[PDB]
Amino acid sequence: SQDSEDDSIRDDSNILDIAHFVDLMDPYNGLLKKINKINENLSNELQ
Amino acid sequence: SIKEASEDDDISEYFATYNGKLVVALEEMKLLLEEAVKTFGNSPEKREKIKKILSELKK
Amino acid sequence: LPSLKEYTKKSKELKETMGQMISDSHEEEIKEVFV
Amino acid sequence: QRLQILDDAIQEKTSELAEFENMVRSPSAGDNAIPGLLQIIQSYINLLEEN
Amino acid sequence: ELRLEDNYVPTSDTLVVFKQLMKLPVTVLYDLTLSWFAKFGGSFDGDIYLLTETLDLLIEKGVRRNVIVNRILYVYWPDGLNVFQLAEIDCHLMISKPEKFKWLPSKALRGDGKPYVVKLQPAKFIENLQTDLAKIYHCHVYMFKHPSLPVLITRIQLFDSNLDKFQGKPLISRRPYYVAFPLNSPIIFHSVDKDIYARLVLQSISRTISERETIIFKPVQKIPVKSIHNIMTLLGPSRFAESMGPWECYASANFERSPLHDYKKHQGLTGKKVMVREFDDSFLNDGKEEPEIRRLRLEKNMIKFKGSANGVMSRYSSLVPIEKVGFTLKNEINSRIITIKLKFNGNDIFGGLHELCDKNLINIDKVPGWLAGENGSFSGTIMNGDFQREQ
Amino acid sequence: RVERINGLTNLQKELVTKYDTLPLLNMNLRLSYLRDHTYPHLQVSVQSRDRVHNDGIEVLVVNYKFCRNTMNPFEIQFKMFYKFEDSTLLKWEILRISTNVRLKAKQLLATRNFQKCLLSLYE
Repeated sequence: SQDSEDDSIRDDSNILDIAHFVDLMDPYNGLLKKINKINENLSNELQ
Repeated sequence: SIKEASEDDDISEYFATYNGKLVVALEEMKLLLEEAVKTFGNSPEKREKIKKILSELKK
Repeated sequence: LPSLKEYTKKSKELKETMGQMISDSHEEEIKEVFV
Repeated sequence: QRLQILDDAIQEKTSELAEFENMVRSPSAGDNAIPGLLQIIQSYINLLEEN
Repeated sequence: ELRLEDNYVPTSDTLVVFKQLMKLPVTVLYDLTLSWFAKFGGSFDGDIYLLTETLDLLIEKGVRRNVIVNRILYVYWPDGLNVFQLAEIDCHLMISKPEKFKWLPSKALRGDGKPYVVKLQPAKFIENLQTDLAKIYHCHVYMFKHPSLPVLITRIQLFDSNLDKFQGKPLISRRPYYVAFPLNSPIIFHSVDKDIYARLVLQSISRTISERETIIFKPVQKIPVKSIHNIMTLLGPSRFAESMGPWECYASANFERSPLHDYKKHQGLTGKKVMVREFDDSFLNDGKEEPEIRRLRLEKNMIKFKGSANGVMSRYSSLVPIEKVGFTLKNEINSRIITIKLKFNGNDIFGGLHELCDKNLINIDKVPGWLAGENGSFSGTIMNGDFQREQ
Repeated sequence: RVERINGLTNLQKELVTKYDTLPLLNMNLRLSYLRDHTYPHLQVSVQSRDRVHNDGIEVLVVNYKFCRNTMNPFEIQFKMFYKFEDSTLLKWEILRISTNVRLKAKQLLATRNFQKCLLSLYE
C-alpha cells in the first residue's frame, strides 16, 4: 500500500552500511589507527 | 588496501585479529592514560593531553 | 529479474554480519566519551 | 535478452558480494571486555580532566 | 519510380559538356574514364585492362586533353553522358576550382532552440533524400567527401517537364543545388539560390535529416562568401570560428605552450618588445621616423588586424578574405541614439583597412574590434559596445 | 619610445604599452588570479625543481594542501618527471598522501591521467 517496505526493489541503506563499515576498519585512518595515533601522542606528551 | 597493508594477506584473519588488536589497544591506552594522570596531574600537561586526545579522536 | 531477491537475501546476510561486527567493535560507545 | 545479460551481471556481482561475506564472517563475543575497558578509561579520563 | 537512377541519360548539349571537360586536367580525366568504364561501361569495345592499357598509351604519348575529350564524348559515350558522369565532372570542377563557388551558411536549429549537431549516415541519407524528393520532382543526388576538408558535399539536380517543336523526348536539367555537410557542426553550407526549387531542396533536406525531432534551418548570413575552405574557417567547426581578427592568436595558440614545457622559454621570462602608445590625441597633428620603431608600429597594426606579430602565414592578405560587411554603430550621446552605417566593399575588407592603417590614414589606437576583423564576415549593429549580428 | 616588458612589469606600465590581445604578463597578478579566483582554499607549494640536464628531464615535487576544511585538511605530494622539450610526462608517482583521504585517493590514484586525479581531489 502506502506505508510498507518488504521488497528491496530500491534500497540504499546497504551502501550506507558498507561505507560506514569500510570507514570503520580502514587500515590507514580507521578506528584502530586513530587509537594508535592517540597512543603515540600520549607517549610523546608523557615520555 | 588490507592486502597491500598486510603482506601476509590471510584477509579473513584480519578481522578476528582486528578485534583482538582493538582490545589490546584500548587496554594499552588505558595504561598510558593512567600513567600520564599519575605521573604529572598538572594544569598545562592535562589540558594538552585532553586537547590532543580530542583532536585525534574527533578528527 | 530473479537475481534481485538473491541480492536481497545476500545483502541482508552481509548487513547482519557487518552490524554484529560493528556492535562488537563498540565504536559508538568510544566515540561519545572521546568528545 | 537485454534483461538476461543485465541479470547475469547482477548475479555475478551478488557472487562477488557473497564471496566477500564469507570472507568477513568472524565469530566472536569479546564486546563485553572492550566495553568495560572503554568505560574504565572514560571514567579515568573524566577524573583526570576534572583536575 | 520518379526517382532518377544512375543509368538514365538526359539531353545535354554536347558543346557545353565539351567546354566543361576542357578545364579538367588529364589525370582526373584518366581516373574518371577508368572508374566510369569499371562501373557503367561504354560504347567502346574492350577489356577493362585493355582500356587501361589504351589510356596508358595515351598518357605516355603525351597527347593533349582535347583529343581524349573528343574520344570520351564521341566514341566512348556518343549517345550522351549519364547523370552520374554529369554530376561527377561538375563535382571535380568544384574540387579543382573552389574559388568559383559561393556558399550560404544556415544553422540547424531544433526544438527548444539549441543547435543540432548534424550527423549523416551517407548512403541512407542519400536514399532517404532521393525518395523524399522523388515525390515532387525528378531528382538525382550525388554525394562525395572532400579530399582535403572534413565535409560531405552533396549535389542535387532537378529535372523539369518539356511554331512546332518537332520531337526531343527530353528531360531538361536545371542548375544543380549544392549543400555542404560538415562532419560535426550545426552550420550547413548551401549554394546561393532563392528560387522555389532551392527552398524545396532545403526543406526536403531538413525533413530527411531529422527523423527524431523537427529541424528548421535558420540562415545566419545573407551575404555569400566564396571558397568553401574559407567558409569552414569562418562558420565551420574550427577554432577560428568566434576568434577572428585580433583574437586569432587564441585560435592558433602560438603565444602559450604546454605547462609541461621549458620555463626558461616562457613569455614572462624572456619578455616581449612593445612601444608606449600615446593616449593623448597626437595622430591628427602629424616624417622619416626611425626604422626600428617603424617596424614596431607596422607590427602593432599587424597584431591588431591579424592577431599575430608575424601573421598567419602579400602580407595584407588575411586568413579569410571578406567581400561585403556592413556595420551600424549606435551610441547614446546625451539621451540621443546616434546611428552610423558603415558599409564596405572589396576583395578583402580587413586587409584593405590594414593597408590604410599602415599608411597612417586610420588611427590604429582607435580602430575598434569589429572594424579590425573581430567576428569577421558578420554584419550587425553595435549597441552598448556589444556586436549583435543581423538576421 | 620602445619599452621591454617582462613578468615583473608593473600593472600600470603594462597598461601603458598594451595594444595586443595576449594575456597580461604581470606574474603576481596571474598568480593572484590563480590563487584567489579559479582555485581558492588550496595552498599549493613547490619545494624542489631539480633537473638531470644530461637526460634533459626535470624532477618536480609539489604539495597540494586542500585547506577548505581548515580543521582537518587533507594534503597530497606528487613527483613529476618532465621531458623539458617535446613535453611528455614519462612518469609520475605519488610520494605521500594524508591518512584521512588515503583510501578514497588510493582508489582514485590507481588509474592514470593525474590531471583527472587533481581535479577530482579538488572537486
